[PDB]
Amino acid sequence: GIIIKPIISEKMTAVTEKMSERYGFRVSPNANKIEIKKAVEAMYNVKVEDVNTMRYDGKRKNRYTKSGLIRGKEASFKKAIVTLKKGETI
Amino acid sequence: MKRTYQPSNRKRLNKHGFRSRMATANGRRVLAARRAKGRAKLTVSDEF
Amino acid sequence: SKICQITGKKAMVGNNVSHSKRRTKRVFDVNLFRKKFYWVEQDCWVVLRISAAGLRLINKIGLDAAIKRAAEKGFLN
Amino acid sequence: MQVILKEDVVNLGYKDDIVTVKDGYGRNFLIPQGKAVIASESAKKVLAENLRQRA
RNA sequence: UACGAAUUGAUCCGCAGAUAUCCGAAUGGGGCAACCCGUCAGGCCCCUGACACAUGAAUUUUCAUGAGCGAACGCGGGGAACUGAAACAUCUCAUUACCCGUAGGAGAAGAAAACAAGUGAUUCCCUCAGUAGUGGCGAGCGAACGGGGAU
RNA sequence: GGACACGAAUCCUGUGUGAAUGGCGGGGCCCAUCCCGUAAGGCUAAAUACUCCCGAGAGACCGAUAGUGAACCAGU
RNA sequence: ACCCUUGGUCAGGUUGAAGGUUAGGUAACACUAACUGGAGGACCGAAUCGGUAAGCGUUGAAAAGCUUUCGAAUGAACUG
RNA sequence: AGGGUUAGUCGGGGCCUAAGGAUAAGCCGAAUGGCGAUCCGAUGGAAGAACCGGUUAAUAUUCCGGUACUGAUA
RNA sequence: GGCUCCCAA
RNA sequence: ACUAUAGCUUUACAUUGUAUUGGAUACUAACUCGCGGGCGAGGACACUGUAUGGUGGGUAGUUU
Ligand SMILES: [K+]
Ligand SMILES: [K+]
Ligand SMILES: [K+]
Ligand SMILES: [K+]
Ligand SMILES: [Mg+2]
Ligand SMILES: [Mg+2]
Ligand SMILES: [Mg+2]
Ligand SMILES: [Mg+2]
Ligand SMILES: [Mg+2]
Ligand SMILES: [Mg+2]
Ligand SMILES: [Mg+2]
Ligand SMILES: [Mg+2]
Ligand SMILES: [Mg+2]
Ligand SMILES: [Mg+2]
Ligand SMILES: [Mg+2]
Ligand SMILES: [Mg+2]
Ligand code: NA
Repeated sequence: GIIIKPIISEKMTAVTEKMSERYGFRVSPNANKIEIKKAVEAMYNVKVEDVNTMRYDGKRKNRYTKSGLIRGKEASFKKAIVTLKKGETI
Repeated sequence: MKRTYQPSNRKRLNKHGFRSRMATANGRRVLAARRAKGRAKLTVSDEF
Repeated sequence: SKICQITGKKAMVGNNVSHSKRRTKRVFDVNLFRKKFYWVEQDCWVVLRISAAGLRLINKIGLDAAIKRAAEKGFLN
Repeated sequence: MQVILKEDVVNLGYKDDIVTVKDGYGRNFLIPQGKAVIASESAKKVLAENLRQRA
């Protein structure tokens, strides 16, 4: 299960209202395009055309305790914009 | 005025990195001493 | 690791002592050299790094017996 | 150096006998060149036995 | 805070198991630690998951063993100087500090070619004793025999 | 040359030599008598040293500028 | 600081060496004339490297600077 | 606090070697170790291969539409 | 860029 | 200046042997070097270890 969660955002909504065969997933950072493609085919029973990926490092954050301050980090992830064949949706 | 510290990541890792420390016996001595003191950072390879 | 292969002799640590009894560290070195020997039993030639005392032992009891004794004593390797 | 003589040797006779020589003359010349062999106790016993079998 | 599990016995405690990513002696080859690149046998299907693929020593290519780390204590190889002697060189500090190698639950030592002027293997404690000695006979250093014990 | 309390009898050895088979060694230089022992092969428990760790306890020891650098976010 | 390997940079103007050609001159060289040519730890001067003199600053904008002036600027140059 | 970085063709790496570094066979050396020609090592060599137009609050030779090219594989 | 010239090659 | 000492250097022993009229000559087999993948040139010298005598502000510890 390399797919973590779908991307619900204004940019994804705009690109899906434009193209309607495009869907954005957030996946594990070490999964390459071929396995992302096979995984979405397994999880949704669709034929996939092309995959675009970009790596995000975690945001640095400031955890606040009673006394002072601690420096922490969010987890890294990989974005996967997925183009289905013309005719199918998710 | 040029100051003493002129950063270069390749030079930093070549001079003080984990593999360069592990290469010699005295570098392993330094690593053992830092582990015995209990340092959270062991080499310059730890920082990011 | 320059050690006589027959006797096991190695360099000793001692003192240079002057007339005013000043003492300075020094090394007594082994009279060591490489020599080629004819091994009769195997009919071969063997190069040994030996001392003059080892050469004396070889000339006393034969090269084959000296080699066997050194091997049993662990000097030869 | 105590040597059993194996072949004939000029200026030092006594073939098949016991002789004393300088260590270099015999470690560097005779034993390398086949004639003569160091007179260990075993070789002395064998030489004495060969002499008694000849006689 | 929610949402659930739990008398059909959760949670919790004791013992035994399963799984256990990557780096690191790191050992398939490299490398800027946590990464890059491979070969051979299979299985899937350009890409994947699961095998194997280091080196040295006993050993006869089957086999066990080793490497690295880590408190103090043990043994061994090298080995200072400041200081004291109211300077300083013999001497002292000291066979110390430190560096290096290597064990075990302890290690080392141990059964007289011994001490002595009768005792009877090692080890440790109390005495002998700051004595005998030693020493620019200065500063200093400093036993053993015998006796009493632990074993 | 070194270690032995010892700054040259005992023990060790870099260099060069080198026996004996009752003999040999020791008793503080060297000789003789006397006494003691039997080198150049090996193994061996106990009584002795120490605490990273585990368990059970204690103190005419400290009480937050004290006591560990660190009672807390500490080798931060 | 020095060295090793591998890269990069240097507006514009001036001067006019070796050499070449064509004339005269020689027995032949020599030797004069014009044009050409474009050398140099050469000249003037930006970038750049350096730091002469003065002024300012001296709990400074700065633990060594700023302004004006000044040296070098195809080299024993500067620089990654 | 939420969102944002999209590549067969851009850059890098995968390939190659320099200085230098680590090593093999060997050499040296109380120990720890020091040397020593294949490997590593860019600041150099080789790199196969386009574009005009649109388009976000924030990306674009990477997304969209047209025109292409280049390497493997059946 | 060929090309010319030069030596420090 | 005093005392040492790295280095250099002399001889003896070891490495290290054989013959001839001893200390010279000669020999080759220790030992060293070159070429090719044995041959040539040397040679008991040279080199190195132990001991010994010189030299030693190159270096060190000190005194004045
Ligand atoms: K695409
Ligand atoms: K990408
Ligand atoms: K023992
Ligand atoms: K600059
Ligand atoms: Mg912030
Ligand atoms: Mg490896
Ligand atoms: Mg004093
Ligand atoms: Mg405190
Ligand atoms: Mg100029
Ligand atoms: Mg300027
Ligand atoms: Mg100028
Ligand atoms: Mg390569
Ligand atoms: Mg490059
Ligand atoms: Mg922008
Ligand atoms: Mg001086
Ligand atoms: Mg002093
Ligand atoms: Na590996």
